[PDB]
Amino acid sequence: GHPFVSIADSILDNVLNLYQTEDGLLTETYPVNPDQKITYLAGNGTLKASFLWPYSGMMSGCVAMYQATGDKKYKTILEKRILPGLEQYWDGERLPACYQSYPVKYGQHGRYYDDNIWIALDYCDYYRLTKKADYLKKAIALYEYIYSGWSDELGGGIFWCEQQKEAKHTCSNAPSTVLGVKLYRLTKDKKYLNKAKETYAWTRKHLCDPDDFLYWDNINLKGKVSKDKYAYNSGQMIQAGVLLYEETGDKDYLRDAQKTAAGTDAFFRSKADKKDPSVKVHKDMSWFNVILFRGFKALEKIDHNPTYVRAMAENALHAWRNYRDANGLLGRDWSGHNEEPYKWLLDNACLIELFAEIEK
Repeated sequence: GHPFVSIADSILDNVLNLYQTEDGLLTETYPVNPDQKITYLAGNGTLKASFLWPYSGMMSGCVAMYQATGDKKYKTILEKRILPGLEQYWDGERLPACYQSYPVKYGQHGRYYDDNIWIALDYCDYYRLTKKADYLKKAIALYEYIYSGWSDELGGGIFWCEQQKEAKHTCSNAPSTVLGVKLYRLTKDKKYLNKAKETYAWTRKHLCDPDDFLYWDNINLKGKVSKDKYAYNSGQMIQAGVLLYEETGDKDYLRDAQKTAAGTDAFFRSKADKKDPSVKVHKDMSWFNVILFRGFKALEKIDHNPTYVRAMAENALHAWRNYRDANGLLGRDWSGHNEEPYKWLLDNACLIELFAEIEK
């Protein structure tokens, strides 16, 4: 069943009301910070919209809600509001064409290979739900751009930022593997399955820590590995492993997924909760946890181990009941320890997908 769809529905309507701009976009935060700083870009005046990354969480949420409920309300929100808003980021001037990080009416802005993977993944899922030709075409066109980010440097792998090609990242290779499997299922073209297998093998060899089965962040062109461990990176390799096991029957992919998942739960579900210090909470930001939930939920369907999905769903519901602000919005920390007066769009948009995905 879908016990928390009412919560996900409430967040969607509240975010749309509070964050909407007159030109059909969404602000970076609520309330707006006049001195807004953006710390997540590679390496001007006032901001008038959000960047692509937080905006994209609205598409994952709306698609998840349409999948969970079948309610045309969510199809209408995507067709009339979210997808026309997303088009304001489409840069067809620099090639291959893709969605750039900030609206095109504000000039040229950085283009990220990974931003385009998350959108291509939602286009795959939304095409499966509607059969509208345009969505499959967008997903195939986006894949071509994503793979224009691949090179033989370091034996393979995809870059992160098209304008600053300095390293090959787990965040640009692990969801790329998931994307390949999804495109193989929709088109039956073996080229997608072969590239998914090759991208997975490259990432496992160079970016998986052999001591704990957790994924490192990236490897630069000089061969230096950045060993920072984030929940979404291990989470996408769990989902990639499960999907590749479903496609090949090769148990090594399942075994990888189970080892990374056990190591992930032990390492990330380690932060003391504010209200009840005896409860362990996922330490990473809200959106990284929602991406990890895709991997845990995928594995649970195979092995029926509910440990990881139950514990994270409990963490999110606890935060929902206790740490919302006056505007009914949440910050990035589900342990409730960090006060954020200006609530990031993504910290709330990601909850629409999460509460739509909890099945209990």
